[PDB]
Amino acid sequence: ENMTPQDYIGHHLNNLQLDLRTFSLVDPQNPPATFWTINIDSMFFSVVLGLLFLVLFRSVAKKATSGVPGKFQTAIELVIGFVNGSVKDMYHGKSKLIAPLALTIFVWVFLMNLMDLLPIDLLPYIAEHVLGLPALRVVPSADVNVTLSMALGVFILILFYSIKMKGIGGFTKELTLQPFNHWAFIPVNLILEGVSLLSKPVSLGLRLFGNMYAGELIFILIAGLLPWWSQWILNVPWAIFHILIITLQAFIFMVLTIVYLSMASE
Amino acid sequence: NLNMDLLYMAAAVMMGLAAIGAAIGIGILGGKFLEGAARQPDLIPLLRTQFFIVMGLVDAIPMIAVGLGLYVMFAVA
Amino acid sequence: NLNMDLLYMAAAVMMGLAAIGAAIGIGILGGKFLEGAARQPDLIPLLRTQFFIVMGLVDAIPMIAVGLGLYVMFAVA
Amino acid sequence: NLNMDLLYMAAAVMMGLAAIGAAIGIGILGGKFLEGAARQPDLIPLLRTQFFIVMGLVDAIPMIAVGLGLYVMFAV
Amino acid sequence: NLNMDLLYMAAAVMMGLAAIGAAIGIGILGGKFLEGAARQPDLIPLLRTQFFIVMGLVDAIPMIAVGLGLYVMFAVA
Amino acid sequence: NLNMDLLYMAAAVMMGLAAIGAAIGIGILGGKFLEGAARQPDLIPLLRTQFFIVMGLVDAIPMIAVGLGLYVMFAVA
Amino acid sequence: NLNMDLLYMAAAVMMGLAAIGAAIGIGILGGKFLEGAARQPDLIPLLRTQFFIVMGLVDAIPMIAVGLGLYVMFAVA
Amino acid sequence: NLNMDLLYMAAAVMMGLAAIGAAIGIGILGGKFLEGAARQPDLIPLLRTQFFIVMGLVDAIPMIAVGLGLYVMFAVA
Amino acid sequence: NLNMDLLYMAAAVMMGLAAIGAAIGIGILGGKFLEGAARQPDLIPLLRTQFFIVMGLVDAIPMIAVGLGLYVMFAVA
Amino acid sequence: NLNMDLLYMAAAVMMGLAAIGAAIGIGILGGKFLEGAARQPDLIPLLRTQFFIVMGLVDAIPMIAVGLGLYVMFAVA
Amino acid sequence: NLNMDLLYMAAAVMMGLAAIGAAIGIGILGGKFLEGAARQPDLIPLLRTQFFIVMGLVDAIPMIAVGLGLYVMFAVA
Amino acid sequence: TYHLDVVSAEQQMFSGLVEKIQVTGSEGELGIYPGHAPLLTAIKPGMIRIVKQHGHEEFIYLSGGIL
Amino acid sequence: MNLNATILGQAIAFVLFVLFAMKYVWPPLMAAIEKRQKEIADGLASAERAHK
Amino acid sequence: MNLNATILGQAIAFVLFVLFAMKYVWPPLMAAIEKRQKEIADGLASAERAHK
Repeated sequence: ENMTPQDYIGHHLNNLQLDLRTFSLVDPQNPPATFWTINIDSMFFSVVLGLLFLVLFRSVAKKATSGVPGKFQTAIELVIGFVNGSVKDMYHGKSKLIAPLALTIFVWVFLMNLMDLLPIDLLPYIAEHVLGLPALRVVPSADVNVTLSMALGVFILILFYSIKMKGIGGFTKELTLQPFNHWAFIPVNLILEGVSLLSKPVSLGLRLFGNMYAGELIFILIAGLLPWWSQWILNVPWAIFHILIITLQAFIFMVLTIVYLSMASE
Repeated sequence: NLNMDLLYMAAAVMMGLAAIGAAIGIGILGGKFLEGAARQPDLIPLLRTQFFIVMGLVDAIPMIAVGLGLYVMFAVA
Repeated sequence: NLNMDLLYMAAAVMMGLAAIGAAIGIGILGGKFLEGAARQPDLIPLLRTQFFIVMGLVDAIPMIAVGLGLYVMFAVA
Repeated sequence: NLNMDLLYMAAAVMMGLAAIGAAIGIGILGGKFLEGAARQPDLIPLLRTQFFIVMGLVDAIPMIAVGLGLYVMFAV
Repeated sequence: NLNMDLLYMAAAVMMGLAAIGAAIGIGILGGKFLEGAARQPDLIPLLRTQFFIVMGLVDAIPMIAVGLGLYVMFAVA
Repeated sequence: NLNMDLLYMAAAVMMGLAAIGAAIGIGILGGKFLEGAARQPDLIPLLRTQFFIVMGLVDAIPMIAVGLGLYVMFAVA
Repeated sequence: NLNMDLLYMAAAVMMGLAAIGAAIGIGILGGKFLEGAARQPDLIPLLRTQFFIVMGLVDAIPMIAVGLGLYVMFAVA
Repeated sequence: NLNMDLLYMAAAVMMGLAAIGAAIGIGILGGKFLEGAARQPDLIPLLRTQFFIVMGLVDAIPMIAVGLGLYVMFAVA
Repeated sequence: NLNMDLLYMAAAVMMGLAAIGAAIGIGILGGKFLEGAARQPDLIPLLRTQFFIVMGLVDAIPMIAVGLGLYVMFAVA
Repeated sequence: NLNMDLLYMAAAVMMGLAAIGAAIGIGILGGKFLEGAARQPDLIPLLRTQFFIVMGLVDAIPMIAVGLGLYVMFAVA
Repeated sequence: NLNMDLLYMAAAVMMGLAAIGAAIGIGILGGKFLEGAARQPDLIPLLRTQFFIVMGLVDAIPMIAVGLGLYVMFAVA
Repeated sequence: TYHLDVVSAEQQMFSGLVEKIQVTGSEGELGIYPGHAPLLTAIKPGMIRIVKQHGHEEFIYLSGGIL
Repeated sequence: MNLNATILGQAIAFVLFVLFAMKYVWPPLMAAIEKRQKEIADGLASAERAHK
Repeated sequence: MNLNATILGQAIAFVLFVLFAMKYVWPPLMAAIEKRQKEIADGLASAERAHK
């Protein structure tokens, strides 16, 4: 096998795009130019983990009992209580949407990030040697597309609530009078509030993206640049430390979404 | 050509400075958080709430910078 | 040609400096907000109002800096 | 030619250092302001008057620098 | 043409460092003034003047560099 | 070829700035942690819990810079 | 001709460093003076006397620097 | 030549910034450690255990920067 | 030749950095001195004696750097 | 020739940085030492022991940053 | 042309950085010493003994730098 | 306005509502307006300025105490 | 890296998981807890009148 | 390189990490679930007792 490590590390950074116009796999060596080339594996493990989440939760939502609950029920109601506390802390409106949105964000991002704890070569080995697929990397959160997708959902939600609760009048007021309060400054204020608004979802998405992209990239390097008898001593401590990052980057996405919406309405 | 010479240095500047900023800011804020906790436990959850509220704003510009660094270092070069 | 590689480097320096400034300034501010909160939590909402007020003042310049960084990096390319 | 790229560089240096200065200065000032306002929550408006007054002096040279940076990046 | 370019840099560095020194130097100073204000609202008229009297000294040199920076930026071209 | 030395220079700057940021942030946070421990010696493990939580935030960017610097230093070269 | 060009940057850096040094030092000193003034108004003139006494020591090395900067900007222009 | 020359500049900057980081961080941390000790000295062994816990976390990244500086000097020659 | 200018730059850096350091160290020291003075207005001569004692230890190295900068500008250059 | 006349610059930068890192790191640490001592002056020999315990950790990295500067000056250059 | 100028530059950076470090470290230590003095006006002798003790450690490596900068400019060049 | 009590171990020295006071705290002079955040300090011997509601100033001599 | 129409497709994948949760997961799970909490509260009310 | 050796290197670290999790991460979660089940058992025993 002609694996120069610097090219082994090259393969691993390659997604499996589906060229919609030809409805065909985009080969790694030449990348076609277009906006119409779905990343199949990243969306694939996105929807699979989301389905697993909603299935496992329906497996209790339809069977839960207000008695002494089963060991499996206990965990989901624990997560429910944690999330509900988080929401009831920072938010007081009536809207039904917030709490399930937060639950989905938390669990879904937690599982996506958790993907990265799987040994790096396992599924890429299987998927090409068994199924002949030319490229595979199996962490959904590690691509700008998924993270900016979620963040630009949250962005539209922010705009929606900020209208629904204080209308175009108050919204144009806030977009002009803060910070300096004098009508003369409004030409400047329009820009600064603009950036301070647009930045929030961008900042969210890019935080999650960067953290997980670097988490993945470390594992790639460690496995591709060291001998068998040494990879463990650096891969283990990295993964131990990475548990905390895979947790926090889901928790903070949840909390910041809650905060941005609760601040937009209230 | 020279682009893949200079742009790596550009990315390195961007990311090193972003790291300085984010690490120092979070250090200061978390330090005040901890000295708040020890002064009065039973507030740890409330102060942790407010700590995350504030931390969300600290990371904004550093995270934009890190994102653009990755973009240039991988998308363009 | 030779122009672009320096235009990227200049965006890098500009945005890295903007990042350090915004991050450390907002951290310094949030530290005092938190230590004020820990001594008397019931005032939390009033303090948070004052904090979200002043945070825009601190945020004023850095966002201009990053806006022009993006302008240089993409609109002028 | 070798010319314009260096002008963008000078403008970027000016405006980055302006960002550092203005952000850190107003951070310090606003921190002391918040602690003062937590101390005397009745006099918040008067302390806000003082805060804005001295903040005007903070941002002076940074605003001059930002003006010159926009000038150099556009007017030349 | 040759001679113009590098002087716009020298103009920058002078105003760049002058901006940081002035802004932070006055930020530190104004901070203690506000601490004094909150301890003695009855002395604001007094401390306001002592602030200015000291404020003039700190930003003396920045004012100089800003002047000469403008000079080189326009007069020396 | 002139292509390579720039890479090690860039990796060096990245990891130097990252080391500064992470070390100083963790020092600040840990110092406040130790004063808290001095005030509440029987709570030490809970404060350690919060300390590790916040340090996971602090080390966010510096570890990004470490990886990318290492990638440039070996995966590009 | 570069002698006619670099020597503007030389004075630039001299004056910039001098400006930062003087501004920061006098800011710190004036802040410690002001916070005493707020607390001990009956001492104001004595403290201000001591303040000028000490500030005379701050500007000395910065004034050496600014004089040589101007010398280079005009005498050996 | 130059291919074998700049390497020393890079390794120097790397280990110098690593040294600054480690020194400043451990200094702040040890200063707070001594403050805690001096307030209640009987606790010194426990606080020393906590200090030696935190110190490795401070030293984590600076030491990898140092290792890579050593590598660049000797192994990359 | 060209070389006659660079020594101006070496002196400029070697002297501006000493200006920074001397001004800031003396600023910190004088600030703590003025604090002690505001507390103990009956002791100011003793405190001020000791202040000069340690201020002489502070500003020593700056003077070495300043002398070398003067030598390089006027004697060598 | 550059192949050695520029190795001095590398050795300069390295131990120049290492000097400020080691200086301030002990400066901060030494500060809290004198502060504790003056509160409980009879306790100095115990605290003075702890000061040396950690002082060795502060200078660990700076010392090797000095050695490698000299080694560059005399073993390679 | 590429020999002599650069040695002055290497010495310049060595000594500028050493000056920053020595100045600010001794300034911090002296400030703490002076507040100790203001609190225990009887123990100035003991506190100053310890101040000189530790200051001996602070200024070691900065002088290791200064002497070598001199060696460069006067022995080598 | 807020309510103020100046009390000794032996007798009550003052009571009633006040607009503000100025006190020479141990760590420096000080002034308490309504809503002031909770604070505790010793005070040096000397006069304490009161301005009773409707602006009626008066000085009470305190030999020291705790505020 | 590269922006892709995947960003659009993930918006489709996202919203549905919100609605299916909102309707078929969250309220049914809130009831499960709150009914037990109500039972324990009325337990305390019985305990009150028991001695009263 | 041989891709074989890389996967052989990965497996070792993976198993070591799994054991670390098994003896430092899973136990406290089972303990928290135990504690919540315990608390609910106590609460509902206390409720039926109060009715009686």
